[PDB]
Amino acid sequence: HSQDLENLYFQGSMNIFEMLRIDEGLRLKIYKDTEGYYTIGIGHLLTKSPSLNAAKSELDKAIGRNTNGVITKDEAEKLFNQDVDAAVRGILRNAKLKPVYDSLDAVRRAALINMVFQMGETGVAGFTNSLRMLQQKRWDEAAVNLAKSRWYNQTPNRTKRVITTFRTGTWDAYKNLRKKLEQLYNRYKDPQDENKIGIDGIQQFCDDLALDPASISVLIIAWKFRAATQCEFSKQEFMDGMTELGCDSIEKLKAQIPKMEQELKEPGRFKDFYQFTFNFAKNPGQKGLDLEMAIAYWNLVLNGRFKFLDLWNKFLLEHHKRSIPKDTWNLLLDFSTMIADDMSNYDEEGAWPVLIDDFVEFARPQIAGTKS
Ligand SMILES: CCN1C(=O)[C@@H](NC(=O)c2cccc(C(F)(F)F)c2)[C@@H](c2ccc(F)cc2)c2c(CN)nn(-c3ccccc3)c21
Repeated sequence: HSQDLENLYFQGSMNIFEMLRIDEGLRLKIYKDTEGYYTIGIGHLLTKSPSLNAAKSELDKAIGRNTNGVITKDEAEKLFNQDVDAAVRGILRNAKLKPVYDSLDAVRRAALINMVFQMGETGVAGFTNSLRMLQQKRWDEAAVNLAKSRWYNQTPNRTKRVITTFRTGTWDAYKNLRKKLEQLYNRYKDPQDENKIGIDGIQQFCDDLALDPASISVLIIAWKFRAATQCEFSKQEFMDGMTELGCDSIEKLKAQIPKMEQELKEPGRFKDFYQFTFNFAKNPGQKGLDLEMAIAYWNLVLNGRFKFLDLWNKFLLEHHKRSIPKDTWNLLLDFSTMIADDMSNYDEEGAWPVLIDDFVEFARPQIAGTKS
């Protein structure tokens, strides 16, 4: 087959795919990008359609099988290599980029392609002076001039690595990044399971970040790392998270925490965070969330946001053991958003969970007492 990766085995193991895996990140399941569009792999836009089935249909045509929205790393590289070919065709019909591209060695060509993926042909073509320095093999001067640009300020860690690639003509920046992340992961990994960071590693991680291990900030970090379950932190989660956050050090991650917290000021983002917490807290072997665990996480994430949280606690602590389903968890936030200060606007026909119907009835003695 034309796209077989065996046809690339004559190349080095380091390549443009592995470069953008480090600089942009790799997703093996369909997700929505910043614009809300279905994407997979390394930034491969599937469709602008709002239908996930439409996105899966396009993915099946491109991959050649019924993937149901999930692909392998090798499949993502085949998809990416097609995108690279198209990007190179565009570079070669661009009067401003073809001369420099033709002049560059293979490693520096990858660096230019990297730039084109990030900012497009028109963006890269604007670097007139730096492109001329590259075409004249004035590597150090090109590196200095590129560092003065807004590009550098937008994505400093990625831009530093691309500049180093232009400066040296080697993969050193990417070898060094990989080793930095591996050595940082090794500080936290479970000595009995190399594939995850265990309870002790998470504690050390929190200590290195100067965080109280019971603070909401830890859960916010888990959310940004898309962690699947509490008390575990997989190697893929750690690497994907550090990549997406643009951090190759604890110091850089520490500086990112306030930006994660600020993202929650948007109700849409807090909703995403709140709903994430359910799947994160639930035992993977269970379908629902144990009531005691639900209470613990509700108190963490809703304190100061849900005006009836204290009454909710009293209500639940008198109830029998139950498993909280995802729909009940999600609708509690909707209830908190709409409910009047005295619950006078509750709509009993609104198809709320029975748990919330019962709660409104239970809060009646308290509500009347405060009014008297
Ligand atoms: C802070 C709340 N919280 C978590 O966030 C849990 N995070 C995680 O497991 C977790 C998983 C993957 C990656 C990451 C990260 F590193 F990327 F962030 C974190 C968990 C915890 C365990 C160890 C800690 F060192 C601190 C916190 C935990 C436990 C374990 N019993 N209870 N608990 C809790 C729940 C409600 C109220 C009070 C405490 C929590």
